Amino acid sequence: IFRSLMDGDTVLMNRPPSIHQHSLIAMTVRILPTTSVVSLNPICCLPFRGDFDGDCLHGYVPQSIQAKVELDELVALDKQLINRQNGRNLLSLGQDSLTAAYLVNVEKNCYLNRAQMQQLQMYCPFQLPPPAIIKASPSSTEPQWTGMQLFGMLFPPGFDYTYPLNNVVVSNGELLSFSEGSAWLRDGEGNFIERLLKHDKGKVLDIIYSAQEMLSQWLLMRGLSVSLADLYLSSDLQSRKNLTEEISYGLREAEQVCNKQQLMVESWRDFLAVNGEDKEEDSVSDLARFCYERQKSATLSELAVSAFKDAYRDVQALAYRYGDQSNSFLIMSKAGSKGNIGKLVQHSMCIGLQNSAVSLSFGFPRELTCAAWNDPNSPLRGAKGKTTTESYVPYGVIENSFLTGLNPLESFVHSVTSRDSSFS
Amino acid sequence: KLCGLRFMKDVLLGKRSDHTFRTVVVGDPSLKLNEIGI
Amino acid sequence: NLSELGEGFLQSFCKKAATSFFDKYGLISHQLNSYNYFIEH
Amino acid sequence: KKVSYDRDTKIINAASFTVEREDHTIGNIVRMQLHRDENVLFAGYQLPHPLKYKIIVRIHTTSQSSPMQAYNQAINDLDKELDYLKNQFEAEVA
Amino acid sequence: TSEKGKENCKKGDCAFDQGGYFVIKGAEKVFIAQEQMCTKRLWISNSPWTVSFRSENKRNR
Amino acid sequence: TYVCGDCGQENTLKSGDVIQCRECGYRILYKKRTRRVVQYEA
Amino acid sequence: MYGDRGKRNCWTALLETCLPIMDMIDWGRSHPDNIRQCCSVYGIDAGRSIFVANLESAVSDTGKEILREHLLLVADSLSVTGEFVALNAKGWSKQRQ
Amino acid sequence: TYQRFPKIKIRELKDDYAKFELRETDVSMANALRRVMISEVPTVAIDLVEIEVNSSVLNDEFIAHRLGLIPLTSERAMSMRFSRDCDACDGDGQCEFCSVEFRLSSKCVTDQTLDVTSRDLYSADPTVTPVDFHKGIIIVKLRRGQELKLRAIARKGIGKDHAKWSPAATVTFMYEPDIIINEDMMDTLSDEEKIDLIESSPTKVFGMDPVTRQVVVVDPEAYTYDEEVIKKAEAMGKPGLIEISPKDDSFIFTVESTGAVKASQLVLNAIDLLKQKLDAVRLSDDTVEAD
Amino acid sequence: QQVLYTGKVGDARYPHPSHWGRVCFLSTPDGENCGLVKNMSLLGLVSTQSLESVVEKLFACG
Amino acid sequence: MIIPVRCFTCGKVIGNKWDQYLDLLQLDYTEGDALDALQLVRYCCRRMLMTHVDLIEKLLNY
Amino acid sequence: VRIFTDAGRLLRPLLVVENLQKLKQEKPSQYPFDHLLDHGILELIGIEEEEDCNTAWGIKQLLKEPKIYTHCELDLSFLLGVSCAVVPFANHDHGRRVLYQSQKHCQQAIGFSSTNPNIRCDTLSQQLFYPQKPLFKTLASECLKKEVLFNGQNAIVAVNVHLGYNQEDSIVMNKASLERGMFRSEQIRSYKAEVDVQFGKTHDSLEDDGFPFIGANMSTGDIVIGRCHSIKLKHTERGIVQKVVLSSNDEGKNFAAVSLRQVRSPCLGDKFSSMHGQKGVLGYLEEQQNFPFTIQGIVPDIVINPHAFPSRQTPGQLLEAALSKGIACPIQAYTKLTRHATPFSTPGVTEITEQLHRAGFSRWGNERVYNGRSGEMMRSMIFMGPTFYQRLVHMSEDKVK
RNA sequence: CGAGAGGUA
Ligand SMILES: */O=C1\[N]C([N])=NC2=C1N=[C]N2[C]1O[C]([C]OP([O])(=O)OP([O])(=O)OP([O])([O])=O)[C]([O])[C]1[O]
Ligand SMILES: [Mg+2]
Ligand SMILES: [Mg+2]
Ligand SMILES: [Zn+2]
Ligand SMILES: [Zn+2]
Repeated sequence: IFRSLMDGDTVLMNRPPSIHQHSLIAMTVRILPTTSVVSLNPICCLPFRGDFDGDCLHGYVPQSIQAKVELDELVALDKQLINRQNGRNLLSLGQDSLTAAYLVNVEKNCYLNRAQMQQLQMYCPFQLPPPAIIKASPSSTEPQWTGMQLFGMLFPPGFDYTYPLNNVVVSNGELLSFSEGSAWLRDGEGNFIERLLKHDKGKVLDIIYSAQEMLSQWLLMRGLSVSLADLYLSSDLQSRKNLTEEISYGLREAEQVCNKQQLMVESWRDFLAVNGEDKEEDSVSDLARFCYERQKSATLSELAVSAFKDAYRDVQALAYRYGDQSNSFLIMSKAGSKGNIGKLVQHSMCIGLQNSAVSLSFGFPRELTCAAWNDPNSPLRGAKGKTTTESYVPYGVIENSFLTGLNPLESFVHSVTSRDSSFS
Repeated sequence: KLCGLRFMKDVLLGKRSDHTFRTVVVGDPSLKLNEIGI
Repeated sequence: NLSELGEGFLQSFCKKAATSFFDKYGLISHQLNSYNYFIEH
Repeated sequence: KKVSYDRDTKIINAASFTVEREDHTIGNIVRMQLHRDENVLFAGYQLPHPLKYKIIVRIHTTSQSSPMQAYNQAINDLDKELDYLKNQFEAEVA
Repeated sequence: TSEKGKENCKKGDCAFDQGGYFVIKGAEKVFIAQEQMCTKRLWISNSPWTVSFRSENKRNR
Repeated sequence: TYVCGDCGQENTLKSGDVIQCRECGYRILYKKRTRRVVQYEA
Repeated sequence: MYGDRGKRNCWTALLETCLPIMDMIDWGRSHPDNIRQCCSVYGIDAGRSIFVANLESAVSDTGKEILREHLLLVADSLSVTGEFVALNAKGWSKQRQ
Repeated sequence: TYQRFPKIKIRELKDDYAKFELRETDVSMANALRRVMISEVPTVAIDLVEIEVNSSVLNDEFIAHRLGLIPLTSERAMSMRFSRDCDACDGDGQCEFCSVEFRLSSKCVTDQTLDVTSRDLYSADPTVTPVDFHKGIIIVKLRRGQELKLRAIARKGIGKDHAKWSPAATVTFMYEPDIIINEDMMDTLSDEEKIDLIESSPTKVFGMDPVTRQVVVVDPEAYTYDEEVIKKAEAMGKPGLIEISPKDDSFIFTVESTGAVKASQLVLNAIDLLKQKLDAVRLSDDTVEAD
Repeated sequence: QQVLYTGKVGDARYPHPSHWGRVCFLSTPDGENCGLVKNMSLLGLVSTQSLESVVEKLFACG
Repeated sequence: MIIPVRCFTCGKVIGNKWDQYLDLLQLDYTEGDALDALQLVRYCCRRMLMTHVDLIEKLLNY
Repeated sequence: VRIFTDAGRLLRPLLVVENLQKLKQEKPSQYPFDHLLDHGILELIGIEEEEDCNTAWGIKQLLKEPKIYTHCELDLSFLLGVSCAVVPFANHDHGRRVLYQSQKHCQQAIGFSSTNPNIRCDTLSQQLFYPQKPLFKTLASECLKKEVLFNGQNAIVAVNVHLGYNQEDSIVMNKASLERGMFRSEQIRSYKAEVDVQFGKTHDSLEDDGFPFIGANMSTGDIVIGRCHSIKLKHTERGIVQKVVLSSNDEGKNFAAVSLRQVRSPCLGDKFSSMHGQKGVLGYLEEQQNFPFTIQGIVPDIVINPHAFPSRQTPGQLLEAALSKGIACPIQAYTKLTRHATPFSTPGVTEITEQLHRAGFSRWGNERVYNGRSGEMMRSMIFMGPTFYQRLVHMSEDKVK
């Protein structure tokens, strides 16, 4: 009495390690013509915390009828719609429907005609809204639809949503207003997915599936790519030169701010007081001694790191000025799909601060040039000119970025800093 | 190696069962969220 | 002279010197030398 | 049955044609030909599953002609266009 | 195989390895460079503070 | 039928103890491929 | 303060040093930063409250959002017998004893 | 409401190369024609082999795979039937409607290296002789000895599977853009900026006229739809200087064949196959509607 | 590099300035033995024992 | 390793253009001029004709 | 003064400029390394001696400020290993990905196995049908003059989304390109048995000597070596018999080796890797008629998800693609063309853009594409370039349990 | 049956 596996049966899927109860999800078996591989919806990768790069999923097949009955009533996907860790939604659009929704809600200038709208309606559960755009030119027929009405076909007619932070107003299933922010689409306290789940909780999965299909079709119609113009982060050569000079001056100002902040100790209380001191020039004449004094202490190093980050936030804030609206990296950073602003800064303008949090027997020469490596008195050569030293906390700033290339000393510094990163 | 606490883990705590499969997983947006492609 | 050799000539000489070094010693020479020294002496 | 006729009860004058063993090369041209007719309101096709070779075509018409009539008229017009193009190519080659 | 002539190029090795291995039981064995401390340099350690003189051949530390 | 190594000669020996090539001295033999029709899908 | 390995607690010694300056230090809020000796100085409830606050701070620093009920349940489960036992086998054995 | 009336004009026509212009039609029709001619036009190719002597340095499977990709003349591809539907046949060996037998035999008895090309591949039917372009397609190289004897058959197949029955070679089509020049904002630009604007175009689309000292349009069908001149004009301060828009009812085709069938015959076969598919769909729809 | 209890390597895991031109400071085996195994550079040579005596030559220099 | 036939991405038969390419390279011609003389306008076929390595010679020798 | 002459010291050659002017004499010649060492043009410097002398990095800095650069380096890319110096734009990529590429992906690549497989009976010998050398050139590779440093094939790779089938660092390849012979490799597995019982059939594919004939398709439950017991193939053992080797030692113990070969076509779950730490598994096989073809009809063989770049932080693969496209595309003067991709001597981005512009394409590497399903023209250009990829030894059918 | 080294998630 043993029949072969077919459609409708439930299996208990799991991905090692099982770090939380949502790794056990009961799914219905669907037969596919493929072989030696299993497939699932990419949105469902979040509960498993797994990618698609060689990750293997091992499943369990119940045999007794009672185990099958209790499997889809407690361990099924529709029963795990609420995350038990924080009370929010468990399933969310992973970076793809997210990117497509951000693009379709931010542009507001790429109208869709009747044919494309009807083609995209096949993947939406609800009907078609009015075009709302009858004429856009004095000699333009064929009234078109707007981008924000395309996303409004995913909401039920009786669904009301309001997100004041992003100025999002949803009334009668229609998206009325949206300014910016890309926060109501990601996972959060007031995301639209959570409100939909709290509204009906009966067809949320179908809505998510239809939205994923429609947004994938729309993105295929548009197309997203990354080219060298995204990494260049400039319109022409003059803009690139201006950006390079601005980055250099910002790094110099950040270093000066760090050196100024390093003087907030008890040894300089006589200098910090409002009096007459003749040693004002000596505090700025010794520029190379500040690095050695910083790398030999821990509290000073932490204060320097904090000051450098505070002064480098403004430096990172230049990509929005020197970047275009159609920048793929900027779009993916604003939408919260993949990456952040700092990664773009390291890609285009400058890597920034590179420091290790372990005690080593060598330091950084603060210059990262050919002359700095050949200096006998540099901190990299064991001791910074002797009174001797025994340990150092490395602290260096790389002016170059990953696009313009890295010097061998800069690559050595980056490797030393990044050696501390390891899962195992 | 099978001694002490490792013996307990390999015998009583951790066990191997039948009717199981293990394969590599790929992406397929055509399937539903609650469906697995076998 | 001082700078009459040129820049490209030095690059070509560096490439030729690297080629000669790879032709003489090769990628595996240290192990061979260590084993030969253990037999002869 | 290669092509199946299914009627929609919620929407008047609506039909869903499921064509088996088809691809985009036929659905796209059928959809583009259906838009030329004035009586066709909604015309589109989709391929929900690449592994299952099926094409679903949805046709909405007014209260003047049936969706099947519009589908047949579009097919006949496309065949006539193909014949005209073949004749033009034959005349051009010689 | 060392200093082989032109007749050995058509029969024998595949001309893809320099031959830095050993054949023990049909398997290739490779030695890895073992990094050891220098025995010809004065070594100074801390906790406790001491200076040691390494032994060259016999234990005369 | 078995082909020898550096020596060109067919041993054609099926005995359990016969593993050494005749008049050659080496004990390495390669099985010869006969004329058999095999089909492949291109 | 240096770790007093004797029977005298560091809090009691700190109270003796601050005799000349008592009104300036608010003793209605001053508490040891440690969790175990706080339960002996002020009581098990104060130690539990400080433990909950530290757990919330650690969760916030970890970058994750955890509901209050889980942390409260952990705090109440780790202080059933009026003493914060360790997570090793000795603490579990003592709690069961 | 009714059918369209496309226009076809042929610019260049050769045995394996054809470039014709299609006008008064939609993009979908051209895309479907391209897909049919690149994936649905059937040809003849070697799919099953039978090796009995093989002592070369290459594996038998590699030789079979490289033999199955040799182009063959497919003038009878439309009339031939598929092996799956050949009722009055077995499936293996020389057939009358589905399979054609091929024989190959090579033996090297000289000191020099013998190259087994595709010219010494004989078949029973003279109408299926492989296309000869030259020395032929190299199959294997033989040293002194190393005989190779092979027997293979060829069947009719669609180009959808194995990508070896497809006769098309990157069949393309464009929209034939029309270049619009204001001819009034160019007078503001000096002679130095005109050279910079000309050099901005990756291809030779805009030329400098010496007698009139202005820019003209030469070979308009080489713009490649790359936003280079428009971006340069916007950077220089002229936003609406050059406006380029793709034409929807005009197309320029470029059909390249692998030598199996002629390009004009390839287009005719693609049209016939599309018509047959439409007729089958119409018959299915009529059967569903009538009953 | 032979280190007892490779689980806690300590300092001998990170690249050193003495690794300039001798061993690769950018390619190390990720895992438990990270930093212990070091790949030699292309221009890497290992000195052997000298057979001749340099005492007389050194005394001849002054 | 003989030349990859049929230009995997392009679809053009390029199996008979290796001897001609070698003959052109033997004369005073560069890779670009030799590829242009063989009428290869797409860079896919040029890459296929340029990235191929002749390995069958060593197979026949050794 | 500290002098060392013992063994175990690591040395490297460096250029000395004190007698570098002596080089310019009898210009056309191939310099032996021994001649240069004897004449003092080059010397070996230890780790302790290097910290005392001043050494310049490049040769351009030497000509700027001489007399302070008594020592000089030949090439900065030689500081890395043999598996790391061959990687283009090594300093442009992140350290973690360059480490992965130099450690794991180089070892797991499938390339040249050997030219004499008849004398080797090693287990799991994998070989690719059509190995291809990379379009870009590296100084280390040029000096070594070995094509075995690169194991893989290069394909036209486009950075775009394809119906969401390439999500979660997945890869979508072209069905038509794989069926023509791309990324097709063979696997030869050898089975060994020792006899001191004798070889025999003792009562389908076995011959009278106890071994199957060459050319027999072996499956599960079949005997590969017969002894009289016999050794049978397991559940995941299959292939075609290639050769049978019999050998014995001086002790009289006979040995038998049988090799089985099978062509490993790219399956749906196969894992592939790049030269910049980009690793992912195949997600979907798409027909050639459904790809976003360009104006000239070149369809992308591999489509990768754009979301991997902003997170993995691997810039240089795009630079490699642009350089390869510029090299491959025709010019409508091929001499003096930028082809080298030395890690520490990479050409500037402006040079790459100019080279690609002179070839007739866009300066940023992106080209206008047309949808293969509907025929409409996409709004945004897609970046395409022939990057060099690798195939890893991990297969989908080797993980089924 | 164990033991030793590498690798995958
Ligand atoms: O030691 C481990 N213990 C454990 N429970 N899991 C684990 C351990 N080591 C590795 N893992 C698993 O590996 C992945 C790491 O993710 P990875 O490298 O496969 O993908 P990404 O996205 O992180 O990196 P890239 O390749 O750049 O895309 C962990 O999730 C873990 O489960
Ligand atoms: Mg990943
Ligand atoms: Mg993973
Ligand atoms: Zn012999
Ligand atoms: Zn027949």
